[PDB]
Amino acid sequence: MASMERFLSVYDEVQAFLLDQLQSKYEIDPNRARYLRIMMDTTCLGGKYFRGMTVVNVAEGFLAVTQHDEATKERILHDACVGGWMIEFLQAHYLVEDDIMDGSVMRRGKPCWYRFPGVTTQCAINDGIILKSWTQIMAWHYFADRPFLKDLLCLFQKVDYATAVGQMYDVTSMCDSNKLDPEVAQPMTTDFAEFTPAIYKRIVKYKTTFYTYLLPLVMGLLVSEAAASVEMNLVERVAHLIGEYFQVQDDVMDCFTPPEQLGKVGTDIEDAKCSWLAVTFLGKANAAQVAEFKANYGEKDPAKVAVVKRLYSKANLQADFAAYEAEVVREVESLIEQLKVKSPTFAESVAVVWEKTHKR
Amino acid sequence: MASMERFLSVYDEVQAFLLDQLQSKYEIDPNRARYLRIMMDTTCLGGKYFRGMTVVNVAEGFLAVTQHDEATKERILHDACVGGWMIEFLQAHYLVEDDIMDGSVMRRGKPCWYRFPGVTTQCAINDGIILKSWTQIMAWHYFADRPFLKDLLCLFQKVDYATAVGQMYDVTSMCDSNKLDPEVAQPMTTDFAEFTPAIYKRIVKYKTTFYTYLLPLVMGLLVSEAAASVEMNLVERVAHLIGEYFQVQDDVMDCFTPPEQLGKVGTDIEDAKCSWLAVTFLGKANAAQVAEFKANYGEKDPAKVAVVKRLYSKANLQADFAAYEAEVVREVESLIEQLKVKSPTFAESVAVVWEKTHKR
Ligand SMILES: Fc1ccc(Cn2cnc3ccccc32)cc1
Ligand SMILES: Fc1ccc(Cn2cnc3ccccc32)cc1
Repeated sequence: MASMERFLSVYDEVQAFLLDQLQSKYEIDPNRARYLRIMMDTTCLGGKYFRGMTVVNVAEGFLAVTQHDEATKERILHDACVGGWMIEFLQAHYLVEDDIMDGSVMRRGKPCWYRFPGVTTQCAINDGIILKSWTQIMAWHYFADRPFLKDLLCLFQKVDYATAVGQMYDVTSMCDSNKLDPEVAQPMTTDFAEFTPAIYKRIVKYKTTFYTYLLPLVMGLLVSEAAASVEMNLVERVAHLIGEYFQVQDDVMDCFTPPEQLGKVGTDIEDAKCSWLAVTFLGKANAAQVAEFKANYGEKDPAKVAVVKRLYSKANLQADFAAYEAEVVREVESLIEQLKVKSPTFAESVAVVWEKTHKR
Repeated sequence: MASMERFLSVYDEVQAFLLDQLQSKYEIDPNRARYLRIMMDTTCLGGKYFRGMTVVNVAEGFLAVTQHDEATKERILHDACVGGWMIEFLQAHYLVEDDIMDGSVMRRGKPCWYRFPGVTTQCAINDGIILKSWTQIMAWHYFADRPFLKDLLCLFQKVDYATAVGQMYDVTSMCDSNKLDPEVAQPMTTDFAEFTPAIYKRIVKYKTTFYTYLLPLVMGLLVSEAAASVEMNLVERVAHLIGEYFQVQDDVMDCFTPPEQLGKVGTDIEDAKCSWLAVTFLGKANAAQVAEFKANYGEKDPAKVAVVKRLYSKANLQADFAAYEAEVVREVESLIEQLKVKSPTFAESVAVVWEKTHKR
């Protein structure tokens, strides 16, 4: 049975389970169940399922080299599909809440969930809470007697925490750290001293890489009972590296991918985000270029934004991007090789993860 | 050592632990650690600690009838303090996010967290997320090798889910259920057909009673290794009953307790909440009174609000309140008696919980 079809079948199964449990154990009525069904569909479906399919793909690789009864294969694949849905649902939680936080307008060519007429922020904040709570319900129900349950829950907790920390690093990245203060309204950085490669690396490591790459690879390992086929420090290193590369790409596209293809209007420049482009631009700018950057960055006025995009184009950031890409390719292929020492299988799953990321 | 002092000592301990772990394992800087320290203090401290102290009080009761080494007593008390902080922190999460959702202005005589100048909704939504994530960090660190860890985590998950469900019941309570629809902006009920005792009971059961009464009593039991001293159906029943009574009180005070004493300006009437007062009023109203209620409820205009408070005063809701109170006293004392069959100790802890609630 093909992995994607399996994964989608399991969505239906889990959806039905969560809603039936709301009726039998939490006194829900049919109309609020319907509202939550539509919310689940609208917030969890319509992407490529990269995260959750990685869990499946990792598990499928181990199945090919590991003796099991057919029923065990099925159990493992099912677990991998559940686990992948846990991660899809965690992402849905973060997309819902971050859209609200960031005043976002669209997502994937449709309005952000909080912007639907019958939702509003009042409901959407809670809908996002429920999204995450469903991840735990999934685990407790489907993995109740599994030997990996402890480890999976503990990992998932850490990933989720690291992610929330990353949001804090991301939305405060345009403020001077020494002036953070709940009591005082926060000014934008005027010096941009904290727009550095190391700082940017921290933002991106936490904001995305733990849930997007680390958690899908290690959850694959856990449902497979295959933690011993890897040196977990290598897995972490490669996860964080590939994920950085994924985010740099995302940053580039925010500025340069036409809205129709992007699925939304990018506003990094207006929001003064510590983006790859801004950090790299500042890494190579002369005095005049820095000064012009500072006079135009983080302003909604479209003329100011155009001045910033000109600076980017004129600074030939493409070249710095190719150089970065080249190093990352180098360092990923290296990490894969170190991973082949304990598991050619797991190494190959990483290689696929890298290909899907490096091309899109 | 006195229980409250112990409980407060443990706050300091846990605070230091969570922040030190952010520095050693999550790459936090000193200024963002400071921001999270102030957030934790401002969102978790300044209430009466009823929830978390109930865990302690339950545990202290078992210690008085149960042989242990002194070091075991201390371990149990510490666990109870941690567990009580888990519940305080869960409440802090819900207060932060519900203030944002509900457009609230003040809480405990101070501005809601999202309204602090250097916070804003962008940060506050995430701060609330972190608040809950800290509950799990507490558990995983302090209860790592505890025999109750599984059960505590599983219970805590259910409580938290039930609570999020309760928020959904509470904020949609003034909409006709058949017209819930993410696609369509939601009108206020014109008939108020769903302002019934059974519906109201559902809202309040989920919105408050699971985290405020159920979770503190059962967490006391769990840290005590004393689940067998109770018939958990009795515990649930008494929890849900006392908690309902707590919420009815809260509803009354929203309308009639002067803002300075309340700690905030009550706006249930303006927000069209399915409150005890509204349900009871409608339970006894004649045709003219219903019609006047419907012409004035759920409107911000202060004259309309005054018309609603007059209707309440003129309908002598005090009398219905005493009758309700009388029944609840009756049914609580009954449940306590059933609890004495397996544990006079646990029964007495319930009796204290009831006294603190019934008097404030
Ligand atoms: F998913 C994650 C994977 C690793 C880390 C970092 N880390 C390393 N050791 C740890 C012990 C306790 C807590 C965090 C820890 C964070 C999140
Ligand atoms: F804290 C709680 C305590 C009891 C219930 C209701 N309930 C009863 N049995 C259950 C099995 C699975 C899930 C929920 C369940 C909800 C929350």
